[PDB]
Amino acid sequence: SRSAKAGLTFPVGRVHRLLRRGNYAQRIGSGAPVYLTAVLEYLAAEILELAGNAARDNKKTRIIPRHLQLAIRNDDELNKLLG
Amino acid sequence: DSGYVGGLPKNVKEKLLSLKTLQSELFEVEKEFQVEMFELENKFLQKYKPIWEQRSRIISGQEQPKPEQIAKGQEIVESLNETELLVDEEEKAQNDSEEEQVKGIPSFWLTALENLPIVADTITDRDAEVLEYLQDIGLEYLTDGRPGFKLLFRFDSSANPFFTNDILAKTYFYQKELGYSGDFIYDHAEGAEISWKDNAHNVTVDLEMRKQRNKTTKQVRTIEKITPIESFFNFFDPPKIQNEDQDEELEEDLEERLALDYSIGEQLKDKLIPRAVDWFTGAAL
Amino acid sequence: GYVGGLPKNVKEKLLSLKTLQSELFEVEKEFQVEMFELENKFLQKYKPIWEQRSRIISGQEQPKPEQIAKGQEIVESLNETELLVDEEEKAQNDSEEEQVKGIPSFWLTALENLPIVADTITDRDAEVLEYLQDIGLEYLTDGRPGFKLLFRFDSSANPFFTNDILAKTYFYQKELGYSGDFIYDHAEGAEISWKDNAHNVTVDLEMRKQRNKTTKQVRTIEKITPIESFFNFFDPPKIQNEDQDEELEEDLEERLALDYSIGEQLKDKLIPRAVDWFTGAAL
Amino acid sequence: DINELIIGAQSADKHTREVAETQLLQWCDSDASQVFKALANVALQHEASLESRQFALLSLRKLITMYWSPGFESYRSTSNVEIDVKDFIREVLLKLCLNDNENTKIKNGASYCIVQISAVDFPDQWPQLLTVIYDAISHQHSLNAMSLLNEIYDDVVSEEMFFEGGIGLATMEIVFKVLNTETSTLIAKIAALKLLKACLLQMSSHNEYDEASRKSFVSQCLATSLQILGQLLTLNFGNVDVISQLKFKSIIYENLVFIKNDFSRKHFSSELQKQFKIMAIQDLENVTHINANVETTESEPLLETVHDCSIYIVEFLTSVCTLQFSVEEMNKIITSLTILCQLSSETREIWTSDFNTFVSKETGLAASYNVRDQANEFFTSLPNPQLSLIFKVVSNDIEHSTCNYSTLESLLYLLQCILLNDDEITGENIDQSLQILIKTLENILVSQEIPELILARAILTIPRVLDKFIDALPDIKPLTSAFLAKSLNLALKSDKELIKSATLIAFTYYCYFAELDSVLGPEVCSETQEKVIRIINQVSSDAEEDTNGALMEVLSQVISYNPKEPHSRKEILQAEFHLVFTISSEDPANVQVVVQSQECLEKLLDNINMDNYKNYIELCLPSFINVLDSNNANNYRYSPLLSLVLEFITVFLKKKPNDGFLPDEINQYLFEPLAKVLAFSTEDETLQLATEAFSYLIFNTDTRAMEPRLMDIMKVLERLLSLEVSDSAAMNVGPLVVAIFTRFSKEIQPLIGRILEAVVVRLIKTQNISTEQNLLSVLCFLTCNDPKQTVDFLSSFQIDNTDALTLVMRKWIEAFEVIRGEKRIKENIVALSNLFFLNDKRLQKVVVNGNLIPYEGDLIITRSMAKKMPDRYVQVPLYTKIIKLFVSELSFQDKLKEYIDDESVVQLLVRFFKEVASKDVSGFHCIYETLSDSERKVLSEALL
Amino acid sequence: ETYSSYIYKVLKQTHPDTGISQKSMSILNSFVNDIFERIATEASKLAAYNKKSTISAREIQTAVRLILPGELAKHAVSEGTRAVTKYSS
Amino acid sequence: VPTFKLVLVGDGGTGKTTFVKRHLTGEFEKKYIATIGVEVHPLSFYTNFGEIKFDVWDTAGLEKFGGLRDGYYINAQCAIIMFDVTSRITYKNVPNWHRDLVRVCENIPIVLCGNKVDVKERKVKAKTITFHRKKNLQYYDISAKSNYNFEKPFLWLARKLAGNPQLEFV
Ligand SMILES: Nc1nc2c(ncn2[C@@H]2O[C@H](COP(=O)(O)OP(=O)(O)OP(=O)(O)O)[C@@H](O)[C@H]2O)c(=O)[nH]1
Ligand SMILES: [Mg+2]
Repeated sequence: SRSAKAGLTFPVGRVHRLLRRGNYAQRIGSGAPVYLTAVLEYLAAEILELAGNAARDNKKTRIIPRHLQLAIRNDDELNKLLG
Repeated sequence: DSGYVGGLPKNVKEKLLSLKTLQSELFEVEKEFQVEMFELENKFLQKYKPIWEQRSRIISGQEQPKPEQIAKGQEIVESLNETELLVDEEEKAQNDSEEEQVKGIPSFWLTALENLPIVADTITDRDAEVLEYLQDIGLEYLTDGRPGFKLLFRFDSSANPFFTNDILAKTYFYQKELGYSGDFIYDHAEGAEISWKDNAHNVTVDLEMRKQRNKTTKQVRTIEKITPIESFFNFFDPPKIQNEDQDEELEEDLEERLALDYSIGEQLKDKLIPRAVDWFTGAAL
Repeated sequence: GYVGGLPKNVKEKLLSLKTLQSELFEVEKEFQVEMFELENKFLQKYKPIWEQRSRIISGQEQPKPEQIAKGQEIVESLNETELLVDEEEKAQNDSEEEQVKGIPSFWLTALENLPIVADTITDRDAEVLEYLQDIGLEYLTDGRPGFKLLFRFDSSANPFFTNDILAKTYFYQKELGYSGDFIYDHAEGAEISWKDNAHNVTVDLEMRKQRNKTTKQVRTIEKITPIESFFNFFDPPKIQNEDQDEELEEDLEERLALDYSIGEQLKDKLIPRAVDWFTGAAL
Repeated sequence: DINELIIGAQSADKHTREVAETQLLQWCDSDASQVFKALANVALQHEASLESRQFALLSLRKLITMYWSPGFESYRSTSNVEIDVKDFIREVLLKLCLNDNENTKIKNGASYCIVQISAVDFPDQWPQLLTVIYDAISHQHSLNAMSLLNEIYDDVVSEEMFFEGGIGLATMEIVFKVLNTETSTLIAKIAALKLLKACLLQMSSHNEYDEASRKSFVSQCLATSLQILGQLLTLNFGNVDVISQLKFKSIIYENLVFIKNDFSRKHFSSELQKQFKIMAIQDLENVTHINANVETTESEPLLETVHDCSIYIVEFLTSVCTLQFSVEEMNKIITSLTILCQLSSETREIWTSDFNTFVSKETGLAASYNVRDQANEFFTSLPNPQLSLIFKVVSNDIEHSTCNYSTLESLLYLLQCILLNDDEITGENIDQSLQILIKTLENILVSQEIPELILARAILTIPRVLDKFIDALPDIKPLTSAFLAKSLNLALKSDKELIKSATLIAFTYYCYFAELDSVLGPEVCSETQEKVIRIINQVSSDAEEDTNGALMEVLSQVISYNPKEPHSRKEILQAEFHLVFTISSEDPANVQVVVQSQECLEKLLDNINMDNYKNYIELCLPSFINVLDSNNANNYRYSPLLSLVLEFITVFLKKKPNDGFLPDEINQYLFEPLAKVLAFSTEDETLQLATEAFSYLIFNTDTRAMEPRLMDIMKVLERLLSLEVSDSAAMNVGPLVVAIFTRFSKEIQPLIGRILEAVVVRLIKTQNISTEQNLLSVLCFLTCNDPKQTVDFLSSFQIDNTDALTLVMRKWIEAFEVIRGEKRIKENIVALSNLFFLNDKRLQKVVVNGNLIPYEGDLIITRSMAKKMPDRYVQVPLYTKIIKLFVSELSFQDKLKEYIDDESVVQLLVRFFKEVASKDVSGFHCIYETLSDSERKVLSEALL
Repeated sequence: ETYSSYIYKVLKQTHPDTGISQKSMSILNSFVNDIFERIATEASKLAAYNKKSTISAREIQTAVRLILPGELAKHAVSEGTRAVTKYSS
Repeated sequence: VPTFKLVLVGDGGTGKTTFVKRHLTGEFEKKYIATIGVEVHPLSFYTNFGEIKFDVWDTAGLEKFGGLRDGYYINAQCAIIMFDVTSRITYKNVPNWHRDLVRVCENIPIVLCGNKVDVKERKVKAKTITFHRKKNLQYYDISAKSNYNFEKPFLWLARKLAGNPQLEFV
């Protein structure tokens, strides 16, 4: 798949379709979605990492939304990005 | 166990031969069963056709809901969970003149296809451009001629700028004999040659054109290049076999392409159209 | 979401679509009725062949030279040259051949070659199933839909239980399961009337003769403890869901999944294809 | 053990308080039941100090949420709280709440806990609660039980459990029974009426379409409540406990207005409206006569309570004001109101002592709301047939009271409230009454005996009389002129600031209902302006609160009447500017004064002409420079008047640049203080305003006059790029550097290194994106000017003793991946062309690390993960990366050279590649070898 | 919207021991889509400013740099470039 | 010297901590750090008639940090309810804060302060400000940056507590 070719897990196709639905430009570069897919998979990686960190801060393996919130607390730049 | 099989007495061996014969007779009975199921499925397709036709008219906006059907839809909404359809006070203040500015369902079949798991992954944005003009998807069972089912995609020539064909169709064929499990087994498929308005509007190839005062051949010549590309409309024109190339190259071709083609066709015919409304809204997932 | 947010033309059209969908559902119910009629009709044709092969396997009926030969062409075309007769086998006398009437452990071998059900068979189960004479299938017509399975044992010579025929029933839910098929609902089966606990292969036996240390009475004890076996196919999970069975319902759901997989395997492969699975060619 | 915890947790000292709180939470986590029971015991014992008992109940209310039941959103686990202890606490809390022996603080704490427990338990898990409450109310008329039930209604009862649950019918039955019992004490009836208010509040969220089970219940309850209230209003209680009688009347009328407003017209019939109207008028009259008993001073709250009750009675009369009123009941209403709307001796003394409070109340900005406001609401609301009759009544009563100095002020206020109603007062004899009214008002003006406040009210109410009746008065113009002149003369002669401010506000009303210039004539209008500015001068010396805002509004009105230029008078413009400046700078933080000075100042500069621009310059500019110097002494700390000053400095500079350059007077005045502001200041808003002003000044001042201060604009550029200012301030540089390049196009070249050093040092330090392109656009712009001079600085300039090219080329071309915008991007292409065509060996070979070489593995490298697998890059030379970026945007928009030889980004950059191929083949081929095939093609096909 | 399985994969790759609730995936996905939409809107702003009107790698790097804080943005850009390079190879 | 406990109370984020900090040191504070628990800051004012002293209990306005919050109101003699003119939710929170103050200490004098008036973007105005007119508690519009009405709440409270309407600060 294109995601595997890009070295990404998250869907390049869904990113491209979400980009399409906004009609953000008259023609689309194949680099735009792949790049963005990687950016958002990076945000997922960072958020998740802090989320697991918080979960273990809660002495456990299972994350729930409170623990995502404390993950956002643990990293101020996500705090200002997500509010 | 070959040792055991050799160990079986002769008498048990003709017994097993007769049992194999009984299995074969059951195979012919399965063939008749499949014939009867195909005939009755075609009959029920004929039974189905008007309701698909009516919902297609609704999808295209050619027909307007009548308040009995509106009320029946409302009471179905009250069942399970479809409260999205309950009309609010704000919309009742609207007028048909404002609402009918957009006629039909925008990108109904596009979203219905792109909600289908296996098929959606093949639809590029260039393909999706044509699917915007898709307004109907019909099924036809090849009762006449070789057995199979044919998929129909409909368009408006006066609307779409890509091709002059109002209807694009894809065909699947089965072999004359049933499979080992008793289900139908497939034969090579065929697809229609789309009458593209121009090669620029073609979606299944990439072109390059260039002019050279070619010093090598003393030719002031123009060169055009055409290269097939991956696209959903490659679903049509399926591969065919040439014996010498079939043995080496097209063996892997039939191993890969035919499986995906048949799976996509089966998914469409079974999952999609009977629940096209639910696939459109995603409730069929 | 935004489809709802669109003006009321969109809601009314999709309400009409839902009305038409209910109409599709009614027509599809009638389609299911017509099909179930059709599989019942062709199951009436299926049954004679299964009974004939079962009688052949049990030895109550003998083949015919035409059947033998036409099986010969069939085998030659299949390339399964293992079944071919050899002159050494032909040398066997009629007395040697007639020492066994039926095929020894035919159904046992077929189930052993069967992928999952083979795992359930134990040594005592293998011994017992030699007394199995037929596997039959039936459709449930009255009331709620379902299908039934049946097994036949020669209870006269069977030293394990007196049950001449054991039947297993499978069930579907009342309305149309989504995607146009039926989804499972709970199954029921019979109880095996074991001749004794020693021959009860669903139970391991302990024999104790004791003089009670407290009351100083004299007693002889026969003790029972259930064990897994191919006949755990019978005594299926009790009910789909009930207030008192939840703790049981966990294992009931697990065993329901396993038992429906087993029954679907039976219905699709073994009853329609028994000879190849016995010979292992179906592998 | 619990005792020292509750003592320590009360301590002001942070350490003891924090440690006690933490020990308490730890102990409650270990065994919740022990701590809960200990707290309940402390709350129960009378031996403990009441502070300890309050602390126990409040802390227990907190601890319940986290350790009582998982139905709470909070639920701190390990909550061992058995049904045993929960029942003990449920018992103890009722025993505290319902005991009359307990202090109201303990009752309130206990009810506060019962309300929390009810949140998760009320209708299903604690059924004894309502049984005990209803028993106490119904059989003992317990006030505590009614208060507790009222709190329950406030905080935990809900619509579904009110209507479909049992709560509503049971409560309404209990309430009606308590009100119907003659033996029930009056205070119990008051409590039951409050509880009735709560029930009505629940019932109000209803609709005509709803369930009949709700609808019929609502209808029947409203009918019974109206019957009971009508019956209650007939009771009388004599002299005993008049305060409670007033509170009883007050709550009855509050319920009646609630029923009148919040429910359908069918639930409160018109005939019942008439009956309650009669009873309301009679209750108003009665409440007035207790106000004569007020003179006994039997209890101080008596006057307060009389006014509070009358507020609700007048509010009910407002709600039913569409009903017809007979003449005698209008007389009763008017008499009662003249007694009620009378100013107290306290308010009279306050207004006489400090006119600022009078001004604040009169202008409508005072916070207080009282019976005079409700009378304003009543008269403002009357329809025409009622209003025309009430006006005759009040005007007639003014005539007969002219001899009294007690009721005349109230009567004038009542007339004022009548005249603010929007309808037209028309009738058979309003001509005659109106003539008498204007005559008596004129006599109030003439008389010397009149006390201050009657005179002030008359001054304020004549504008209203003229405005309302402007069509009925046949000679409105001379009347208006004479009244205005007389009022102004009195204000000038008077030594009371109160009458002066009253006259100023009345002037505002004349400016409201008439164009003064047309009605007075130009000379009289000019003399009026002179008088008004004189009075403002006299009043302004003692303005406080909203008086500055009011003075600024009246000054705005004065300014709007200034004559046109061919007859404009210099000194009145000077006076207007002096007043706006002085009033504003006297209260610089008052935002309303600042904004109104904004409108006033823009009006003054609206008559601006190039024919009189010098005069305005010389008039304004010294004062603004004084402001700048006075803020300089205060270190330019935020003062929003300084903000407005700077804004109008900018716009003043933008008004008349019709000459190619603004007059050098503006430069001479502004440049030194304005640079003194860009230097020696440290705040975002002040520097933002000062830099836009200074940039606009540079944008239109003469280069020849500005050359002497060119080093100063250098200091501005450097200190604005210096890290003394925030990056927020730094981003503003764009306009100013563009301006200097416009106005020093040729003179800037010798100093560009001083430009370059500041721009680069901020560049490498900043991580703010939008900042660095702005600096990089400049650095692009420098090389578009001359890349040779730019680089000589770049090569010579250093940070951390390393050549700036090693710093700039990498960071600039790294950011060239995010530089965006066609012109800006064109500036880059021109910049790179200037570089590439300079072609010194540095440009040919400096490594700009242009190519990524990703770290291995498809896992996504987090910031933390980058600490052990950082991404890696390839040190390609400058030309390699830049051309890749070039051809890339060409994509988004020597054998080749042989075939090439046979205004917009694409046109702009293609010649560069043509020019490159025309001037450096070897580099072009060298770069070609580093170029990718897809880029090679695009480069080829674009050139072709 | 659903990125559930890919969220699982990223979680294991970053924390093999860790579990995650469906509601947590929904919230994370909401964050993902909101950040996608803001980045894409800024990219469209760029594509509108310049007649080029084509969105590729560049405008996205710009939008990520403008929107994300510096330390998030640097490695987000790093991963974007990594994926683009891996795709292009 | 008469000293009074003043509990400064009000929604989180609204300006309580910087207001006290400026009265204490005179310098504004741009950034937001949520207070946890309470800080007690002893203020002082020099007046005519002598001296006024306050201990200001600056409470955490965030419920996640309002640990044992009502227990701080026990011996309060006066209070300030602070809301923010630019965020209407903080104003709608006002009646609840007032009720919580009353429940613990019934009849102390209360003053209501609308902070951050020094921005053009104010979302609630004096017209909507009506909770005072009913409960009869003083109301002022203040700001901590520009020091508009900077000392009036304390002046009004000191006049009310000392019972001396001629009191004024110097
Ligand atoms: N412009 C302006 N900002 C102000 C003003 N008063 C406070 N601020 C800002 O608002 C914030 C003050 O909130 P804090 O005092 O920290 O918060 P709080 O209201 O005590 O609430 P918690 O800390 O949550 O208990 C700071 O960021 C100040 O810069 C003002 O009058 N004007
Ligand atoms: Mg704070």
